[PDB]
Order: sequence, then structure tokens, then C-alpha cells
Amino acid sequence: GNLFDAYLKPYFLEAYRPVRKGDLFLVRGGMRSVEFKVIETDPAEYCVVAPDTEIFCEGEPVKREDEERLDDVGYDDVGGVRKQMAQIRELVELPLRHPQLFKSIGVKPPKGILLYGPPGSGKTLIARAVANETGAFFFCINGPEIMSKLAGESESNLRKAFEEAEKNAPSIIFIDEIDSIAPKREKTNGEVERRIVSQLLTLMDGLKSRAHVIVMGATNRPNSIDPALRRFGRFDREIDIGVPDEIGRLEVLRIHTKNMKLAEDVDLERISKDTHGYVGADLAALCTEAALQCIREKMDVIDLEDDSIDAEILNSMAVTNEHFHTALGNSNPSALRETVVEVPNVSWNDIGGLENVKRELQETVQYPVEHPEKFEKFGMSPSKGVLFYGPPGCGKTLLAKAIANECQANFISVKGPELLTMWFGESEANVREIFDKARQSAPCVLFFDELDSIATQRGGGSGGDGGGAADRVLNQLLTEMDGMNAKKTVFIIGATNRPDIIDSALLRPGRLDQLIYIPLPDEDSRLNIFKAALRKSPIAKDVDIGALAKYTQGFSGADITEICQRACKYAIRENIEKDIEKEKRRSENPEAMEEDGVDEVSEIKAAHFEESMKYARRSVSDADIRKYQAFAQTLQQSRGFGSE
Amino acid sequence: KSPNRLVVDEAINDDNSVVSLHPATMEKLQLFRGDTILIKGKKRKDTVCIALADETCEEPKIRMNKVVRSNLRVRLGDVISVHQCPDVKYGKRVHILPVDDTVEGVTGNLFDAYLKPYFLEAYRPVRKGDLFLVRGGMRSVEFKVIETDPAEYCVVAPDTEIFCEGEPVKREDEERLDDVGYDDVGGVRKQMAQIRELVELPLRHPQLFKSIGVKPPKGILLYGPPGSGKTLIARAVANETGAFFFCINGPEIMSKLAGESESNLRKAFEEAEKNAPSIIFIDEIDSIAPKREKTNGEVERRIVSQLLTLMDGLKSRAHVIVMGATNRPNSIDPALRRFGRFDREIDIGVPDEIGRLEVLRIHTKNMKLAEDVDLERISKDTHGYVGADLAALCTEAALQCIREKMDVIDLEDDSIDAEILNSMAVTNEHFHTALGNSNPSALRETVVEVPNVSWNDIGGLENVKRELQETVQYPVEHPEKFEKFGMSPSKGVLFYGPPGCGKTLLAKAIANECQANFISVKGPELLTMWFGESEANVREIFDKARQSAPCVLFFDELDSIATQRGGGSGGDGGGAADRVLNQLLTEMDGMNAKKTVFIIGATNRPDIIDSALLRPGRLDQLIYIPLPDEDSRLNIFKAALRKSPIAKDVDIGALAKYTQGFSGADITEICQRACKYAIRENIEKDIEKEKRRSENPEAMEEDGVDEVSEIKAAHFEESMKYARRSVSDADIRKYQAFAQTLQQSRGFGSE
Ligand SMILES: Nc1ncnc2c1ncn2[C@@H]1O[C@H](COP(=O)(O)OP(=O)(O)NP(=O)(O)O)[C@@H](O)[C@H]1O
Ligand SMILES: Nc1ncnc2c1ncn2[C@@H]1O[C@H](COP(=O)(O)OP(=O)(O)NP(=O)(O)O)[C@@H](O)[C@H]1O
Ligand SMILES: Nc1ncnc2c1ncn2[C@@H]1O[C@H](COP(=O)(O)OP(=O)(O)NP(=O)(O)O)[C@@H](O)[C@H]1O
Ligand SMILES: Nc1ncnc2c1ncn2[C@@H]1O[C@H](COP(=O)(O)OP(=O)(O)NP(=O)(O)O)[C@@H](O)[C@H]1O
Ligand SMILES: [Mg+2]
Ligand SMILES: [Mg+2]
Ligand SMILES: [Mg+2]
Ligand SMILES: [Mg+2]
Repeated sequence: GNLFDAYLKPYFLEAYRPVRKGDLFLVRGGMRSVEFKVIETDPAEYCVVAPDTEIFCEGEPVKREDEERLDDVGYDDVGGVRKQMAQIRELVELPLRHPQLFKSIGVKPPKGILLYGPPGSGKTLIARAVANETGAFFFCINGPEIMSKLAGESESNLRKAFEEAEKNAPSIIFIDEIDSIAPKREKTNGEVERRIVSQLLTLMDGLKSRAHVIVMGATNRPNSIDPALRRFGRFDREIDIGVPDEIGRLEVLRIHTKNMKLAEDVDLERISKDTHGYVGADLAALCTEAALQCIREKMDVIDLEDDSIDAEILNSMAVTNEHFHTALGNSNPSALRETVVEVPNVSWNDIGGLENVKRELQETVQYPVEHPEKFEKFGMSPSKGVLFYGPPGCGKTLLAKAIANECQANFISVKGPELLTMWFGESEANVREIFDKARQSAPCVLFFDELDSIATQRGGGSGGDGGGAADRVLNQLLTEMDGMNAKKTVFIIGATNRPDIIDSALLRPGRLDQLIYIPLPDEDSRLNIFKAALRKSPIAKDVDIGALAKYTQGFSGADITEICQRACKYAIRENIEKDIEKEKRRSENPEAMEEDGVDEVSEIKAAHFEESMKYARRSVSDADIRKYQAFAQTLQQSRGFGSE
Repeated sequence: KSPNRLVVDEAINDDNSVVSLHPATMEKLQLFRGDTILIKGKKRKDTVCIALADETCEEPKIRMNKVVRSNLRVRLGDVISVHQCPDVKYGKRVHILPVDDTVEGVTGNLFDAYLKPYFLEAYRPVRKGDLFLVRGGMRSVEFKVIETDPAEYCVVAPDTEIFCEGEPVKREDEERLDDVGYDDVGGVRKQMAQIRELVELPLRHPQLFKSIGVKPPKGILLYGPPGSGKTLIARAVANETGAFFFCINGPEIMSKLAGESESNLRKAFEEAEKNAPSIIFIDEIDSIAPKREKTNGEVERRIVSQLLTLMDGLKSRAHVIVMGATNRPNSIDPALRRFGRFDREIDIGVPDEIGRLEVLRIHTKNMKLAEDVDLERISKDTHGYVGADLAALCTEAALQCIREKMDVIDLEDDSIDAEILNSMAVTNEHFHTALGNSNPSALRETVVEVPNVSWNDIGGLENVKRELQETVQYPVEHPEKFEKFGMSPSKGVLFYGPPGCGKTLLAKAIANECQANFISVKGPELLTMWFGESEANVREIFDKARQSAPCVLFFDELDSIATQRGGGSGGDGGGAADRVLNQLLTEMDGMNAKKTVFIIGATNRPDIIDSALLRPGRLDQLIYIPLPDEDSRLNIFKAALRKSPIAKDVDIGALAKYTQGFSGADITEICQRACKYAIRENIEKDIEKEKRRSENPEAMEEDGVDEVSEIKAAHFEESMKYARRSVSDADIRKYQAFAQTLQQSRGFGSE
């Protein structure tokens, strides 16, 4: 159709753009990217396009003539991975682009790369992007393709792949689904599988005498791979392509929506915030669903017999926020149960009070991390083990997240139920994975919430004599924390609402020995908590938050948040009833004057707070408060005689 | 672009002459309702049909049944042209003959058997060369209009002559009007809608999709209990889209010698890529691609890998869609549930009551049901019956009718009289016997349905109703207001109180009020999953609530699984309880993101409930349901006695009076025992009447209508005499004490 006004006119109308004969430029729109080659320019091969300049696009399509696809996967088509992609670039680009320098130096760079991560997180995409950006001869070995071909042909295919890679040096050998090729020996129950595994190992070993050949495997998790592949010469570098954080999801959405014209009010930030647990594949699928919904809506406009759709129609198909909302509702996460490494959004302002705890945490965590040189100079190393104890709802988790955000360090959240539910503790390796992750993501803050269910004292505090899961997990944690002292930039924090039953082994130096007591908020702390909870909410001026903070002794932050939630529920009920009454009044007299005095500004009135307080109640008895105060000087005294 | 060009779609009414159009479009075209119009489709075929108004349809679409579409040689998604033709004339004579294939066997006076009922009542349009379907005698007969007068288009009238003395006519490349379609599948409207939206758009319009550049999904996996469809749905979709349908069967592939299985898969995919648009239905895909942990062979792995390679290669496809089918997704290898491979999963589950009614109507439309055959009763009495069971019970009823009527007709006749077949009416007794002789197949499967319980079924608990409306209904139906106000609500509730108070009826009632799905889960059901060893099943349940959003996932009998670790747990070595509790905690932590899933609990032992479930995000909204007061007891008595005959002398207010500390269950048992006493009295009176008749059979027959049995006050007195309390006052005071102490368990406590 009229490609000119559809693509070129928006592309040149605003900015004065340089142009050179023979160059191809890419224009995105209509759910597709179009490459335009400059056939001719005036007055010379180099020109600048201006509004008065004439543009001629009445000719026939031009051939590619050995040009590369500008839509090929590149570093700009991969989002949510900047650190991992940087590592991959530093490993790959330098030798492949400059093999002569490396062979002249004499130093041997690594050749074994293993991208492990949840399905849909990239891996295949990253390898194609690296291959296209380096131009290296890319050979894509596919696990199932090898495993389908008859016996003897699989080994032949592997041998041919490696030999051809050694001929087209510099080269890359991407082994997708390497778990099928090389599963654990404990799982494989066949001879041909072992033969293929051994052939792969032999070829990787022979790649020591290589020609600038890099092997780039890919698997869902490293455990499913045979251990022999994770050794020297073989796949020795391992890169975790994990679930992207919020900004990564935003980048993925921008990547998958750049060819589409988004309508106004389509807030990709909202979708990214609402897409927790979504790997890049899910975010590409929801965008596709939204586009298909838009196409279905606009199909009635255009007859369905036309072979080609009008370019103007495609460029005018604007995807509305409703389409994305429906697609998100119809879609579900794929990596929801995967451990997530991210910098939490919680800051100091989100927590009210606990100023001394903030001071101690800054002195204990922030200074070792951001200022390790001073600690080394002073002559001794700090302790990397903290243990929050206190009444429930006091804000332990918000403090761990807050300190992680302040230090700009990673945060891994682990709960006792999550540890135990790992096949009732039988899949012990998973635990050893978590700490390993903290070793990769250093600096890190590995938080262990709900320690009252796993760290139960052996016998005295443990609810199940035959429940070996708790003791097994506790012993694994103790061993790993013993092994984690060497890592300078890993801090392990705990949290238990049952300090009496916490196993004293965790209180040993090196382990979680820095006991920190978080008390029930005082009057000022309660005022601060009310302010924090009511933040980002409309509140009436007649509400004296100071009065609410007054009295209300022994109220945890959770109770205060529930108070606000119930007050908001009452306000919502009142607004709904008022809207219903307005609708009834309109129905009785639809011709009545429309009193359009702007939408009512709903605010939490003092009556709603009074009702919420009336139906509100305490969650910590004074007996518990005094017992916690007593354990403020007795919890540490459990490693020796005690625990009864 | 014209106002008379419309996209065909599925119809509501199954008649072969009614065509429903949106009233806006009819007014645009100036069409009189109930008048004749002419429709032209593909090739050069056209039909004459009577139009009607239907606001449900959209302006750019017209709804027709499979008969009219077949006459027009148009599938769904095609476009047809409509022209007003009120000048149609009544026909003096019509020569109509049946088809050989459809009429094979049955012979006789087909005219009065099929055509006369079909034309006697309504004036029906007819067009030469068109085939119409008549259902009866446990079969459908296709009649082709050989000739019409005065023109090819006519309207049949009572005075019109009908000639059906000719021989059977050949099919002549016509399609079987009995082929499976969307009208032959019932109990699946949402799932079928998803399948249509995924499949019909690309297959019918592949050129548009390849021009747009967007890639639609190709991997579809229908998972559900056996007998729920799957195979039927794929055939229906293939027949409705006309796409080249290749049916790969798991066992057929696995039987052929080694090397031939891979060859067959390769040939299937290659041929599908040649007949594009196409579909590749892989039935019993669990046998082809079972879990690696289960397969113990090399050829199996080779076939799995070949299938994976072919699915991956289908990225460079020719409008090819793969439509697998399995009983459950767990038995399938995980590799198949990834991107490019089977990424869309549709649950063809057990139909609800209306779905069972639709299935029964589908399987009884070819049969003439006698009066008093209430299909609603059967559907209500067929819980746990998948479509196969409902098709088998109808078949059993038909066979019972045939056996009963066999004595009338000699058994040597090759063909049965058509009148006899049309006069074989299936009685409710046949269906009752068939239902008694049949058993459910999906009884143990989790059921997602909207419960029938409403607020009226529960008496009292007005404040609980208020809280539940403020806590559940408003977030669901009004989420925008919650988002605007600046914070999100809690999705965790916990009913606690004496047994028999009505927790389950409240969860079902709120689910019905919100018109949201309801999943009922009991602690015994969780534990009995191989004593908690089959942990994945638990993760399935929550996943189901994620598919059926909005949902109300109820956990009854939490006193058996949520027992406090050690203090409240009866078994130290019973790791099942702790394992299930930890799984629930993890899943509820993972469920907070899903806005439209509400998790409700219920425990009659709040003291031993694990405090972990009381954490915010988890079941933190504690709700106490007390023993009914006097007014509540009166309301419960009214609810229980509802839909029952009760004598006027019974003062239900007096029954509600006193009777302190009586749960609703005790009140229901009171009514049940009173009804038992009334039944005994009626039986004794009938026996005495029979004895009196036997003594004097010639006595006057005092036919004063059947006695109107009512629960007399004496029956209630006896029931109360034998009735007793189920909650001691000590329990009542302990519950009141825990009304302010249950929440105080997460910190110090639990002893
Ligand atoms: N991080 C990402 N950034 C951008 N697009 C992505 C990202 N991850 C996935 N996608 C998109 O989603 C598609 C499917 O994911 P892909 O990365 O190809 O699967 P995979 O990770 O190779 N699967 P498996 O090998 O089974 O674990 C990609 O081809 C991209 O289109
Ligand atoms: N200091 C605080 N300021 C503001 N809100 C707070 C504070 N402390 C607690 N809250 C609120 O209460 C919630 C629960 O606090 P959290 O940090 O999860 O306590 P916990 O003791 O780790 N929980 P649990 O293990 O369930 O007893 C927070 O997410 C806030 O909503
Ligand atoms: N939802 C349904 N609506 C109408 N008829 C149905 C339905 N489900 C099953 N039937 C009927 O019952 C028959 C048998 O069920 P069918 O759906 O063919 O088995 P299946 O689900 O393919 N079995 P499996 O593949 O072993 O799980 C169908 O061919 C129909 O005649
Ligand atoms: N408010 C009520 N109104 C009417 N009938 C009621 C009411 N409460 C209880 N019932 C009757 O009692 C039955 C049992 O109530 P249900 O809701 O199952 O209580 P529960 O506490 O969940 N049961 P359990 O766990 O066995 O103690 C209902 O099915 C009704 O027959
Ligand atoms: Mg891949
Ligand atoms: Mg905690
Ligand atoms: Mg089948
Ligand atoms: Mg219950």
C-alpha cells in the first residue's frame, strides 16, 4: 500500500536525518520492521533529509544482495541481562574477534560456558545474539535432534559438528538441551546414552588443541547435567540467566512492543510491577495476546479476504491497556517457585521507629560491605551473622529488605516452609544451591524468615521426633554457614518469633550470633507506623493520627495495617452505597440535572477509623511482651546449659 | 465492505430454517422479522431461510446451524451475502428423497415418520439441492430436495404435496451433516471459546497472519479426565474449520516396529505441512512422551526426541497447529510444556449440572423422550459423570426400550418399521434403571463449579455476611476502587467456631453471590494423596484456582492437617501433616500476586491450628461463627423445613424457643428424625388400608385423593425427645475465650 506515509513520513518529518547511498535503515511499526534501502540521493551520495526534500518510493522491492537481516537477534534484542551479558561478551568477543593476539600471547582463555536458568529466560536467545554480534560460525547442536538419529549417527553428528567448527574458526558450538545429551549417571539407564556422553567429553577434552572454538551449552539447571561436564577444560564457566527483576521485565516488554504503536495510558511500568514470576517468554506471549486481541477487534473493519492489509491500518492499530490487562489476567507465571535475586524496594521510610536497630544494622552490615578496607586495616574481621527476634509484626522483614536496599546489595528471601517442602528435606541439594546463589550475587543479604519451623531445638523444641526434615535442614544450614564465613561480602540474617525454641547452634560465633531484639512500637513508633501505612492513601483532615497512636498499647505493625485495611473497606462500602443511591435517583428521574461536581474525593473519615478500632484487637499479649523482655537477656544463654 | 456481508458463526436454535441476525443489522438492511431472505455463500450455492431477531449476535456476524452452512459450503469465519426476498411463493409440490448412507437399514413409510412432523406445524422455506436433517428413531436422516415448484425456492404449506416415493440418492461429495461439530459438544463453552479463538482465526485466515508478522501459538494440550471430550473437541474443531486433520494415535505409533514409529511421525508432520492449513491431533500423547523418570527404554526416548525435534521445526511451518491430548499434564514429559512446544493448556474437566444436562440433550436429541422424563433430575443425580458415562446411560436406556418393544416386532426382519422406531418412547424408568446400574468415573476428581447455596439457605450470621461482602465481593467485583484507594486487600480468611454452625454454607453462599468458582478441599483428601507423598497434587489444586479465577478455594477440616507442630500434631512420625501444611504455606505465599483468588479456611479446633496460617497474606482474617441464638434457630428451622410439607399446628417459634446450644446440624437431624417418624406412620397407615381391603376387597373405594403427609407436632415432640446437644457449654465458653486469643499464637503461645 502507501508505505511512504505509513513508515517514511513519520521517520523523516520531525528530525533532519543524514542519508548515504546504499545504506539500509529500519522503521518499526504495524507489528513489523521494514528495511528501506536508499537507492539514490542528491546532490551527492551524502545528503540530509529536510521537510522540503522530495521522497520517491514508487519503485519495486529491492533484493537483499548479501545484506544481513537487521532484525537478527543482538544485544539490543535481549533484556533483563546486563551483568551476565557483560560477562559473556568479555569472555567471547575478545578471543573470537582477536584470536591472533591471544595465540601470540600464549595465555589460554576459557572455552566452556554453561548458561543455566529457568525455561523462557533466554539462553538460546543469548547464544544467537552473541553469534550474530561476533559473526562467528555458529553451529546449533540440539539435544533431541542428536538423540533421535539412530545409534552411531548421533556420535557421527557430534564429531562432524566439532570438526566443522574447527574448520570455520573462529566458531561457536551451542549445545541446546544438553541435559538430554548428558544427564546424570544416576538417571540414565542405557548404553547409547553413556556412549554419547563419553563422546562429548572426549571432544571437549580434545578441544584443548583447538582453533579458537568456544562451546556454549544451555540447560535448565546445572544439577541435571553430569558432574563430569562441570570440570576444568569442560564447562568451567557457569552463567545464571535467572528471572529478571522489575526493570528487566520492563525492558523485555519494551523490546517486544517496539514494533507496535502503544496507545496512551498503556503504562508498561504497571505491567512490569504486576508481572512477578514472569520469564521473558511469558512477557513475549502476553504482548502477543494483546496484539491478537487488537487484531481481532479491528478485523471487523477490514474484510478478511484481502491478501495484504493496508499499511495505514496496521500503523493505526493501537494496543489499549485493556488488551494488556486481559492478557495478563489470562496468563500465569512460569518461574513463580524459582528463587529470586533482586534489590528490594523497601527503604528506611517504609519502617517507623527502630532507630537503634537501624544504627546497629548500619554499623554491622553496611560498613563491612561498602567499607571493607577499613575493617581489614583495623586488624580483625566482623561477624556475618544476625538474628532478629521479637513479637510478630514488628518489621523484621522490612528491616532486612531496607538494609539490603540501603547497601544496594542483593536480597534472597527464604522461608522455613520453602526449605522443608523440598521433598520433605530429601532434595538436600536445593539448600546448597541457595547459598551458592548468594556466592554468585555477592554482595548479598540471605534472609531466613520463619526460622521457628526448621530451627526448632532438637527434642525440646522440635515438634516431630520422626520428622527428620527439620533436623536435616538445620544441620545443612549450619554446615553451609560454616562454609560461608570465608566469603567476605555475604551477610546472613535470620528471623524467629519463637526465640525460646531456636536451636542454640545458630547462636555460635560465625553463625547467627548478633542477636537483635525488635520490641513492640511505642506511641511515637505507632504514630510512625500509622503514617507509613496511610502513605499513598487519601485520608481526611479530621483524622488525628496522633490520637490513634495514643493508647493502643501492645499493637504490632500488622494490627495497625489491618486497622487501615478495615477502615478502607468501610469507606469502599460507603462509596459503593452512595453510587448505588445515585443510580437509583437517576433511574427514578433520568431527566434530572446532572450535578457533575467532579468525582467524589474519597477519604478515610474518622468514623471509619472508629469502626475499625472497634472491630480491631491486639495480636500480642502482655505475657508475651514480658517473656520477650526476659529472653532479651537469656536467648544467648542456650548454647551452654539450658534449652529447658 | 457492504452492509449485507456477514461472518457466519454458531447458532442457538438448531432448526434448519431459522437464521438469527442482530436487530441493528436487520434495521440497517430494512428486513422484516419472521420473513424470508436469501443467503449466498461460496462457489455458487444459495439458500432461502426465515430470519429472526437476536440481540446476542453482533452486527458484523450472522448465526446459522451446521445444516445451512453445509448447504452454503461455508465454514465458520467465512463471509456470506444476504438479500431480502419476501416475494417467495408457496410451492404446489415438492419431490424430496433421502440419502443412501443415512437411510441404510430403516425402510418403510418414511414420509409420515419423518417429513410430516417436520413440515406439518411450521411453514418452512426450501431450496432445490439442499439437504435437511430430521432426527428420530435413534437416528438422523438427511433428505435432499430433488425438485421444487413453482421455482427452485418455495415455502412448504399444509396443502403442498410431498413426494418421497423415489429411491435413495447418492451423497455426491456432500459432507456428513452428523459429523462432530460445536453443537455436538456440551459442557465446554469457555474452553471451546478459547480453542476457537486460537484456531479459527489463523487457519481460516493464514494469509492475514503471515502478512501481519505476528506469530500465534501452535502448541495446544487438552488435558482432562477420560470421557470428557478431547478427541471429540479436536474432531469438532477440524470439521468446523475444514483443515486437513491428521490423527496420530499413541498406541498406533508405539506398536509399529522400531524405526517405523519415527518414520510415521515424520510422514505425518510432512503431510500436514503439505496440506496447510492443517492440524495434527496427537491422542494419548502420554504413551509417546511419558516422564523420563518412568520410561525405561531407548526407543521411547528416541521417539520423544523425534517429536520434540519436529515440534521445534514447526517454527518454520505452514499454518500447522498441533493439538495434543492427555489425561493429566503430569504424565507428560516437562520438555513438551515449554515455548514453541505445547505452551497452551486447556482443561476439559468434569461438566457441572448444566453441562451434564447439555450432554444428555445432545445424546437424546435423536430419540423421542416420553413425558415425565425430567433430564434436569438426571443431571442433578449424575454427579461425577463425565460425558462418556452420560452417553452410556442414555444408550442403556435406549437398549432397555428396544428390549421391551422387541416382543412386538419379530426378530427376523432385516429392517424395522420407521413408525415403530419413531413410536419407541424412552420412559423415565429406563433412565432411572440405567443410572442405578451405572457408576461415576470422575468422582475423585477436583470439581470447579458455582455452588447452588445462597444466602437464604443460611439463617442468621448477618454480621458475618456483612464482613464477607466487605472482604470478598468488593475486591472481586470492584477491584478498581481498591486499587484507587491506595492499598490492596487481604485474600485470606479463616472461619472458626462450633461444628454445625454453617461455615461451608457461608463459603458456598459467598461464592454463589460473587458468581465465582468454588473448589472444596478437605484435609483427608490432601493427606490420602499417598500419605502426602504425591505432593504435586497439592500444587495442582492452587494452579486450578489460578485458571478458574475468580475463585474461592475452601479448605474444610483444617483441624487434621494444620495441627500445630508437636503441640497440636497427633503424630510425631506422621510427616504427612507437616509436609502438607508447609506446601499450603508456600502456595499461599505464591498466591498473593493473583488478585482474583480468595482462600478460605475452616477449623473446629482453633486451639490446635498452626499459627503460621495466621500470618498476613495467609489466612489472617479470623471470623468467629457462634452458636445460633433463638432467632437464628428459628431461621435454621425454617431453612431446614423449606421444601417440605409441615403441619400448621407446628409452632416453629416454640421449637426455636429454648433449645439453647443447638447447632444447625442438630436442628437438621431433628427434622430428619421427625420425617422418619412421619414416614413410619404413613407406611403403617398404608399397610392398615391394604389389610382392610384384603378383608373386604368389595368395600367402597374412598378415593379422597392421596393423603397430604405433613410433619405433625407429635413427630417434632418425639424428635426433640430423642434429640440432644452436640456442643457443651464448656466448648462454647472456650470458643468465646479463643475469640480474643486465637490470633495470639504466632508469637509466644500454642501451649
Ligand atoms: N531475556 C529475554 N529478553 C528478551 N526476549 C526474551 C528473553 N527471554 C526470552 N525471550 C523471548 O522468548 C523467546 C523464548 O525463550 P528462549 O530464550 O528462546 O527459550 P529457552 O530459554 O531457549 N528455553 P529452554 O531451552 O527450554 O530452557 C525468545 O526467543 C525471545 O523471543
Ligand atoms: N515498623 C513498621 N513500619 C511500618 N509497617 C510495619 C512495621 N512493622 C511491621 N509493619 C507492617 O506489618 C507487616 C508485617 O511485618 P513483617 O516485617 O513481615 O513482620 P514479621 O515479624 O517478619 N512477620 P511474621 O513472621 O508473620 O510474624 C509489614 O509488611 C507492614 O505492613
Ligand atoms: N463433553 C462431551 N460432550 C458430548 N459428548 C461427549 C463429551 N465427552 C464425551 N462425549 C461422548 O463420549 C464419547 C467418548 O469420549 P471421548 O471424548 O471420545 O473420549 P476421550 O476423552 O478421547 N478418552 P481418553 O483419550 O482415553 O482420555 C465421545 O466420543 C462422545 O460421544
Ligand atoms: N446457618 C445455617 N442455616 C441452615 N442450616 C444450617 C446452618 N448451619 C448449619 N446448617 C446445617 O448444618 C449442616 C452442616 O453445616 P456445615 O456448614 O457443614 O458446618 P461445618 O462446621 O462446616 N461442619 P463440621 O466440619 O462437620 O463440624 C448444613 O449443611 C445444614 O444442613
Ligand atoms: Mg532453547
Ligand atoms: Mg519473620
Ligand atoms: Mg481419545
Ligand atoms: Mg468445616
